[PDB]
Amino acid sequence: STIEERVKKIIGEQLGVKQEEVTNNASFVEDLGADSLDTVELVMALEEEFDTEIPDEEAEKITTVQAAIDYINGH
Amino acid sequence: NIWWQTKGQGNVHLVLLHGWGLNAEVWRCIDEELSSHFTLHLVDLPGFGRSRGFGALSLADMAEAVLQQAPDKAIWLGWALGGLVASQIALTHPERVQALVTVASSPCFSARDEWPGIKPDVLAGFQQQLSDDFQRTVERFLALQTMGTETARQDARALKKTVLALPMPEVDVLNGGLEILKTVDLRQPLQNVSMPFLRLYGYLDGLVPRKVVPMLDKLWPHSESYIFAKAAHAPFISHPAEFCHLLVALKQRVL
Ligand SMILES: *OP(=O)(O)OCC(C)(C)[C@H](O)C(=O)NCCC(=O)NCCSC(=O)CCCCCC(=O)OC
Repeated sequence: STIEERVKKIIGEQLGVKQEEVTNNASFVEDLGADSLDTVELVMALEEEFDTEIPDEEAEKITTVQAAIDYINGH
Repeated sequence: NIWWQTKGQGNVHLVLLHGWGLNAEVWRCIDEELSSHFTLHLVDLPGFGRSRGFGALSLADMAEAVLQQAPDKAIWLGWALGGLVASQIALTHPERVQALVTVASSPCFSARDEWPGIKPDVLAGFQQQLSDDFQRTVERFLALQTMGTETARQDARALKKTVLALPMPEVDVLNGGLEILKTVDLRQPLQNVSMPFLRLYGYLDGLVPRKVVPMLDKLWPHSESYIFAKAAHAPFISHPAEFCHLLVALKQRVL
């Protein structure tokens, strides 16, 4: 159960997407239809799953699946 | 029955009523501080938290049920939906209330003509998702409450913990609470409240548009208002020290 798969599971659960269908390049807002509420939930869920704290400055950058994978991995 | 907890050393009594979807545990961020200046009375609203004997209620029935084991006299502080319950009691039993305090609350939650509030179709959409995907909805509601603030995420976490603290309320209770918010309109009757009346708001609160504050200042010239500049729907979570400071000052005006 790798980082990628875990991140994708959270995105899929949060936005309602089946996670086999979630693409690494997917944009939360543009592609997935996330609004500002969804993105808050999304970031909170990542912190939970990975037991970390993401400062507002990193959070603001995490706009795609890949960005989430990247941040989470290097920590 | 109704769950009540009394704590604290203070000479003045203070009843705390929580908002929709939550319970008395939401107060734990400030209750130690408040308990040093007041004798606190914390309540789970009928149907919510550990107050299980109940289904959907009218505002009137909710308030009466709560009143049953309330203290003889107290300042009544109601947050959001609790604010309506506090207001209802101040109106019908003014002798039990030394002062009325509402926090992030409106006398009429739904928008009307020239009256800012929650748009009826928004509320109906919500009541719907609730019936549908209940959590994702309760959980989005918690994020909604803290959005736009410097401490958005930890405050949402603190609210989530309250929710987790106890089993969730039945859907008919949740529903009934939305019915209250949808329909109640205390704007005119509250013109007549004679006890000290303090209204607190979050500048960033989407659920109670700040715009109502000047309108209420006018409609209730005898009332007083304070806005927390950087708070949303839960200013006591985001600004505990400022919030407690204001209540302590209120205490002194009640003598
Ligand atoms: O993040 P973003 O892109 O800026 O998105 C902002 C959104 C789109 C979420 C925007 O704020 C929006 O859609 N707002 C409407 C949301 C809204 O106001 N919903 C009201 C639903 S009714 C409800 O939430 C229950 C009533 C409140 C309870 C009263 C109480 O006692 O408080 C606990």
